[PDB]
Amino acid sequence: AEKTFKVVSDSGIHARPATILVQTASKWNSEIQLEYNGKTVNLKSIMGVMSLGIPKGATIKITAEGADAAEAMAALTDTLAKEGLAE
Amino acid sequence: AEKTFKVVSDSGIHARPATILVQTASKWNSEIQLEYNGKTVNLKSIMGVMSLGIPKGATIKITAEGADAAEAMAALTDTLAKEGLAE
Repeated sequence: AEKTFKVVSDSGIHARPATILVQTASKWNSEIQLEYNGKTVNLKSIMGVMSLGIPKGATIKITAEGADAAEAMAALTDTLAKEGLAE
Repeated sequence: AEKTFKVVSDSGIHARPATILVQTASKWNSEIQLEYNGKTVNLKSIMGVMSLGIPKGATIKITAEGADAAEAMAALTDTLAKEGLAE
């Protein structure tokens, strides 16, 4: 059995609701998997669920405040581009 | 300082690249935050980053295989709708 869901929560799914989901899955003996962001995890393992990461197409906002803020932003920009992650 | 990035990696950003990012941030004394999915975390804390969760608009695919698979899918469907998470 396989079913596709669209996430509708403004908050998305964080640790608290992901914990409730994970514990619903754990009530059952079948193998339950959740597939997202190119990864398939065990729905009974919250460490699995919390390891899906940030998806392609995400907009993220980084802020740096402090004495080496310019050096910080430049390093972080360079890492995101070097590693082919974000731009 | 604030900058917005779009994530371009097919894989998105998982634990391995998020670990490299997190360690780039840690090299610096400024306060570095990452804002995503309605949450602002410390970019120096990988537990923070791995706690951003699944975003609004995500398509997730759940599979259940086993002796109580029908009971499993129905429980999981009911939880996702009850909690106003996914449909």
